[PDB]
Amino acid sequence: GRKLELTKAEKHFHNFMMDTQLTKRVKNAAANVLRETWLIYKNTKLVKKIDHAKVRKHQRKFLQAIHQLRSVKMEQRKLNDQANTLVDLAKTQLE
Amino acid sequence: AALTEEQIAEFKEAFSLFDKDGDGTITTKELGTVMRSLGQNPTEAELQDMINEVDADGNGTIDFPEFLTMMARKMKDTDSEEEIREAFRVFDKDGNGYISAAELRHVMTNLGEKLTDEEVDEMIREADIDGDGQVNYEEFVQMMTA
Ligand SMILES: [Ca+2]
Ligand SMILES: [Ca+2]
Repeated sequence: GRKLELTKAEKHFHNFMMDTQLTKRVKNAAANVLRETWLIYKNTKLVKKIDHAKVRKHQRKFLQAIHQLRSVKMEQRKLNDQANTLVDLAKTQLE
Repeated sequence: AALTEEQIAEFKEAFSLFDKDGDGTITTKELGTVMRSLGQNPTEAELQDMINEVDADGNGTIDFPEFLTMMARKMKDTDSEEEIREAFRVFDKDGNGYISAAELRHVMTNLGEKLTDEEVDEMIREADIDGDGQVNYEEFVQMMTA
């Protein structure tokens, strides 16, 4: 029988974006990562004099967007394991 | 991702572990009841998301057709050797890869659902491979997952 094996966890994240909130969150946060990465790079490497307050501002918005993306990624992993819990429970009828 | 007919009758029995009222559909309230009986605490949104990734027709509940279809995409299993080793490591106070037999008896007779002292005797007899009063839990876990 299956013994101590359990359902294998999913590879990439082609799932649970049926949640409209998660996909809205991903795309707003990803766009803001793109936005603040650009603005930080421009304000440190494409200007003659670095305006340090500008850089700090966009560093705050950058870390905010990166961590929003992280929190979506962790929520997707939690949702997948919650679903794998039910799959694993259903699979106990195969014995 | 193609189900044997054997397994179809199997998952119908599984469906009743979930359809707490024989409704023919699984709702979020039943899914929450089941999830909580397995020691988990999903939020209302997490339950709706679980249903929503399976609900083909979009009526907010899971029928046996959508239940049975979603099993077909997750039949692949993998071994749990490393996860079980990590559960043992929880009790490896010195992080030296050993748990004493006395300590394993203390854990198994006091934490979780527990075992009887007789049950623990058989477990330690298997677990203490070298008869030295110490459990090399990676080796013991490897023996049980063989
Ligand atoms: Ca029902
Ligand atoms: Ca449905």
